[PDB]
Amino acid sequence: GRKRPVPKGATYGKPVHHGVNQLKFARSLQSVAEERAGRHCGALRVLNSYWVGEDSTYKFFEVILIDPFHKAIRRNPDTQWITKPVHKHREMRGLTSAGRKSRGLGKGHKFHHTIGGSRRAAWRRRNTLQLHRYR
Amino acid sequence: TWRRWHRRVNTTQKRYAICSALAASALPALVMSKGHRIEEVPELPLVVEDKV
Amino acid sequence: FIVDVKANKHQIKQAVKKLYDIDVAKVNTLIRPDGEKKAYVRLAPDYDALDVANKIGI
Amino acid sequence: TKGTSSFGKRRNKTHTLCRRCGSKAYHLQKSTCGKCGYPAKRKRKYNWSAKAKRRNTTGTGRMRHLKIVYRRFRHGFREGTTPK
Amino acid sequence: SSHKTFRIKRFLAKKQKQNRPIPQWIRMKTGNKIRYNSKRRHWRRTKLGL
Amino acid sequence: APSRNGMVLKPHFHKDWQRRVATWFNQPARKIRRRKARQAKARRIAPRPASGPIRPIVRCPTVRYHTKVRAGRGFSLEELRVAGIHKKVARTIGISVDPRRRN
Amino acid sequence: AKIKARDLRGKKKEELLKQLDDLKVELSQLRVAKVTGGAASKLSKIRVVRKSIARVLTVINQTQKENLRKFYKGKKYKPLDLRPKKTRAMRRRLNKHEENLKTKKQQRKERLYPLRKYAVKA
Amino acid sequence: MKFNPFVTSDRSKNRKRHFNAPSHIRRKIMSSPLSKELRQKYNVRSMPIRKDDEVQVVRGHYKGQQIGKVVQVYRKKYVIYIERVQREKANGTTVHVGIHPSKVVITRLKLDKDRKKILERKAKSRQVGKEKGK
RNA sequence: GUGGAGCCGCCGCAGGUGCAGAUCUUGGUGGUAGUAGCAAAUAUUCAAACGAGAACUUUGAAGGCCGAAGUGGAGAAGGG
RNA sequence: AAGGCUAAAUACCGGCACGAGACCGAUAGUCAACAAGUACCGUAAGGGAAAGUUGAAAAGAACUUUGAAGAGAGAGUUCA
RNA sequence: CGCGACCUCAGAUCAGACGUGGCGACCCGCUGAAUUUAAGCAUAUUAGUCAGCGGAGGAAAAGAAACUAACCAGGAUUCCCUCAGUAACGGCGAGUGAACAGGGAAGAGCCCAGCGCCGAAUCCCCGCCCCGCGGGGCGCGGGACAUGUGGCGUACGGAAG
RNA sequence: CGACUCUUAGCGGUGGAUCACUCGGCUCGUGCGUCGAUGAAGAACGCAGCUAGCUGCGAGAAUUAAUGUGAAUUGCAGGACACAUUGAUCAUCGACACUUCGAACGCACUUGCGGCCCCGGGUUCCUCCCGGGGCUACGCCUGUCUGAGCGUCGCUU
Ligand SMILES: [Mg+2]
Ligand SMILES: [Mg+2]
Ligand SMILES: [Mg+2]
Ligand SMILES: [Mg+2]
Ligand SMILES: [Mg+2]
Ligand SMILES: [Mg+2]
Ligand SMILES: [Mg+2]
Ligand SMILES: [Zn+2]
Repeated sequence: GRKRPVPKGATYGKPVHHGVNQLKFARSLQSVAEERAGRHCGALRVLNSYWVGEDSTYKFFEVILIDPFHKAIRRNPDTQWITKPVHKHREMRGLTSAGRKSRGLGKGHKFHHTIGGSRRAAWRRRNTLQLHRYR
Repeated sequence: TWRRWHRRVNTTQKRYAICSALAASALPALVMSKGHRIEEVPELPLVVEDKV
Repeated sequence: FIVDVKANKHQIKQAVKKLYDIDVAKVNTLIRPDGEKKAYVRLAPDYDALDVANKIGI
Repeated sequence: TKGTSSFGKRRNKTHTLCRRCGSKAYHLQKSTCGKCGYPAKRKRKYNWSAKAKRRNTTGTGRMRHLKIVYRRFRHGFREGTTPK
Repeated sequence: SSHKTFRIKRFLAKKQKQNRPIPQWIRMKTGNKIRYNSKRRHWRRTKLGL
Repeated sequence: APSRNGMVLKPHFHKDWQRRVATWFNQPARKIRRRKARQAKARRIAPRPASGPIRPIVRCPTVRYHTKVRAGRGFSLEELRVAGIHKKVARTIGISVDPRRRN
Repeated sequence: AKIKARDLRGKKKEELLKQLDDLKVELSQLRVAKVTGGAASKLSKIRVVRKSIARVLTVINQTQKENLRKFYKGKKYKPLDLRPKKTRAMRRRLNKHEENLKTKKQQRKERLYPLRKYAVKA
Repeated sequence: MKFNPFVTSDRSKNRKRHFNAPSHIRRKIMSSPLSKELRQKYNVRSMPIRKDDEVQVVRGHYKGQQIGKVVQVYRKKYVIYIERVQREKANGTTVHVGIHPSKVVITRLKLDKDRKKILERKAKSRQVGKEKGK
């Protein structure tokens, strides 16, 4: 997990925020692993990834990537979706199956903390004052 | 800008006021005392034929 | 003359030679503080300055 | 000695003008700029001052090329010339 | 300084060319309201700061 | 802070609520907009009917509402099978199909 | 003596540059006439020759870039200033052909089950 | 009453489009009526004024049956100068006083190849207005 | 009387609705007041010239000071 | 379930164009009606003003006179 | 010892492409306080908001069920009116607080891996041409990719022979 | 008598209040919803006959071509009026052009220092000789060429 990057463990707040050393970083490690793979290769588009070993210190993932500008990708209209410019850098927005597990979305009674759009798109709609015109 | 600009009136009062607004436009005193010079005109609910 | 500020003395020395058909002995430049480069073109003693100035107007 | 006589020694400069924004904020020892952070690739801007964006956002300079892009938009970016 | 670099003295030439009064033929123009240069810098009072 | 006989109240205005306000001044401006999204769709289609396909008879759930009849999503396969029409030809006839509905 | 660009297009390349160097010669000797006492008439002539000297340079560059665009017409790999500009994001859209590609699973889905037109009274 | 919802009716934006006008719009807005003799021969109402029209002034301090040609048309100050109406200065030099072309009546047009084509188009577009009355 | 282009009464409506104070905000002006003051490092004087005009400018003479770690002669930084 | 795409209804105090208002009227309204993110301030981050109005038209007071000039006294322009 | 293959890797100003930075009102991923309230204050509240950081687009995100339901059952998402200041949370204090039916806006659905089947039936690049405008190809011959699996018919509503 | 002081009023000054105006806001709304290696945003410098600023521009520098328009620009000069040439001006803007820094890109940032390739003249030139032109950043994809390996192995000697 992550250690809170704060000098000498002094967080300077109320005692519920003395959390230096039990903090857990709510996005997954595989989503971290895809994120620094598609960051190095910003010309590449990232599809998803999987597990290929873990030691005690390191964890190894094979990340699969897609060149949007090669003609075996820019033809074949069942592959043309990724070369459409809304899919630029999918893991920095949290769109892949490794990364979309961390947003907590899905249908159900267990997942309607995000029942409009995303997590904070629910929060903005729950916490807006919807005063009408004739009220 | 979220001042209550707009007002509701329930519709039987809208229709109450619109029957009271038409019935006073037939009395010659109320329509002339609002200023409309209606001296020389004939019969007060003026009806010209549908060719107009 | 007053010379464009990107011009070195080899560029000046051919530019007075080809426009005015005269030999140039040496050039000494200067950036005068209005911002334009001033050049002191000395002629070879074969030529003269007081009549080459006459055929260029002054 | 704290005040006006210690203003006598103010003789050598900290900051000179930056190559990217022209500011007198290119620090000479640290070699970074105060306003833009010059040797860094990204621009130094902060939400905790909405004026310091407003001093330097788009629309405050010449816009040498977005005048033409915003003008070619309303005809669909033609390439071939006019008829006579 | 007398030891100045080229980007200093082409900055100082730019500040020196623009310290000049309005020509007298602009006060006669139609619909102006500038009547003296208000951005005038004097070398003792207001200093450039490098 | 309280007084004589009145209500004890929990207004939820302890949060920065002036930023998330939604004022409906464009609401006549959008009601005349999505009329135009219907009219310029209805003449856009065909003599095909407006307001989309035909919907089923569907009874509501949840004891309060189970005594009434609602329009559903799609007719479905079981009901399409008996009527004789194909399950993928049905939506170019103008008949919506909901395959996840059970009879 | 006016210079019109519709006149200049019927000239050859060797004639424009001889006539370009000419206007640079009068423009240099009017700058001598400005730095001396000068003449009222001469100073005015200074603007109408330097806009005249841009008409000659425009016809040189327009009869070069469109002389050279007819060289590369119908070639793969034509240069960058000859490719269309249009905006940065326009060059990365697919094209009017490859956006029409439909997979063969979805071609037979179209020809077997097309969209019909219909109406509902009788 | 204005019905087109894309053209202004406010005071402040119609003035701002008037005094910041481009100089080709500004010849259009500096138009003057033709004389009653001459608007029957050409069946056109008014014309944008140019440099050598014979013209007389119909309202102001200098007015009344004084046909005399224009000599200079300031567009920037919305002013024509006419060769006869002048003013002596305190110096004794005579200057042209300037008057607005709406207060002024053309009595002889200056025809060129273009002032045929402007009149013919402004006159042809009036018979279609007559042809609508069926 | 000035001034030079708009404005008011009545019936309803709507507020950014009326000041003497907040060591109130901004702007303006008084009394104090022709007053305090124009006093660190010894010092000026005579004639003349230019000039509408000279205790102060220039020049000539006299008297003096800095007195070679300078009130002298050259630079770095800074100023532009 | 642990693979993937997908339009519409929705959000928009940045942008390019527009329309309007029971709004504000140069100490107001944007900080900014004007050479305003301007002069100017701070080593720098940053701070950040003042400032609208001749007349219908410059017709912006020729000429005389006093004075070295500013400044007057006459004359004149303009409905003023 | 030489040679050939292949695998793992290098280099190059290789041929042809791509990514960078800005703007950031709205949108997506994380990170994240304290003032304040509780008449004190620590859990709580402020607030998963301010600031910080990264990614986009004309919209984004979501989205065709590992659902809601518990009865005569509904049937992707998003938005509205309700549900509701309600069930619930909480020094059970201050405070906080969703959803499902129902009414509407809009409505649209699909594809792969796998299991088998078809002699890789498939794609990229180069070269000259059918023949063309404003350039993209189905047609021709070579170099690669590819059996460690390209393409076709297929997807849970079943499918194939 | 005079002066001084005080209270009212006229007249003059100081001051810029009030009133009347308003090419500016502000609010709401509609429609579109477009940057950048093909060098953006921004910065610096420069450019006018007389021009310091704002504005507009980029050594083709207060604009060039084209189309539309059809006799001006104007503070003063100056010049072509030609328009059954081609035509002033202004708008539009689709052709061309667009210095320096900047993601900034040969390397550095001190206008500091190169490296190949080609061109015009000088040693008719290799082995560092003037000017000009082209090229040279990092990441990374597909392909090509070159080749590392007591990696796996084949055929060999
Ligand atoms: Mg209510
Ligand atoms: Mg308005
Ligand atoms: Mg975009
Ligand atoms: Mg004031
Ligand atoms: Mg032109
Ligand atoms: Mg070179
Ligand atoms: Mg670098
Ligand atoms: Zn900087």
